[PDB]
This record gives sequence, structure tokens and C-alpha cells, in this order.
Amino acid sequence: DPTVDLLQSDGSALPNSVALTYSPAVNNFEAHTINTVVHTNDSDKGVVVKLSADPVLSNVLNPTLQIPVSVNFAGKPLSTTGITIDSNDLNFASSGVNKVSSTQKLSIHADATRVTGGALTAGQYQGLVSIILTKSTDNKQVEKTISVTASVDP
Repeated sequence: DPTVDLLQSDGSALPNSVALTYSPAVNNFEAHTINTVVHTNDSDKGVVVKLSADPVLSNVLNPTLQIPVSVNFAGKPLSTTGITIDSNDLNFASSGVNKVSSTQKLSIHADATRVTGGALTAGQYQGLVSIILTKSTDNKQVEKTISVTASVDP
């Protein structure tokens, strides 16, 4: 049983899969935004949020061909270095014996203007976004895995 969790704003589990939408006019992907809430067993503590790895989407036929992914949470960019979101900025409301934050935006941003390992090729790209959350001052990690897919039009 985790001390903290990240759920959708309706109380459902975070999606474990996201398919991004391509926009041919700009040769890039739309941002994908998920409305979320933080659950905690201590409303005096904040949360530390990071990625377990730099997320990238690899072309399924040539995984050397890679599209970098950016992830923002609560209006802050995430990286492999943890950031702390103070309890005051989460606006925790009492839900039974535990506490739930106001709605926080989680956004996934594949940037096809910065493809590496070759040029922008049509077809399918895949990668994982792996988000790690801990309560401030605690070490117990909760990991959210999101399998991301994205097709470039051609």
C-alpha cells in the first residue's frame, strides 16, 4: 500500500497507455494533457516527482530514430532530477481519512522538430513515460508507467 498516489481527476487510475495525435501542418504532435490529483496519507508533506529515465519515442522499424518527449506536471517540467511540489501548492482537501489535491495537469509533449538518429520518417514510434512519486521526506516510490505511441503521417 503506497503512501502517495497519482490518480485521474475522477478518481480513476492513471492511464497506462497514451496515443498521441499528429498534426501534419506543423510536422509535430499535439500535447496530451491528463487531469490528475495527488492522494496522500500526510497533507503536511508535499511530493517529489521525477522521471525514471529520459523518455523517448523510438521508430518501431529503426529504434535508432528517436523523438524526444517532455513531461510537465503541476506547471513544472519533469526530469530525472526530482522536483518537490510543496503541500501549499497542492491545496489538499480532506477525503475520508486521507487527502486529495486540487486538479493538476500532467502533459506529455513529443517534439518531432528534434528527432535524432535520422530524419522525420512516416510510421510508428513507441516509448515509455515512467513517473516516480514519493512523499516529501519519505523514500517509498510509486511508479506510474505510461506506454506512449505516436504515428507520423506520410
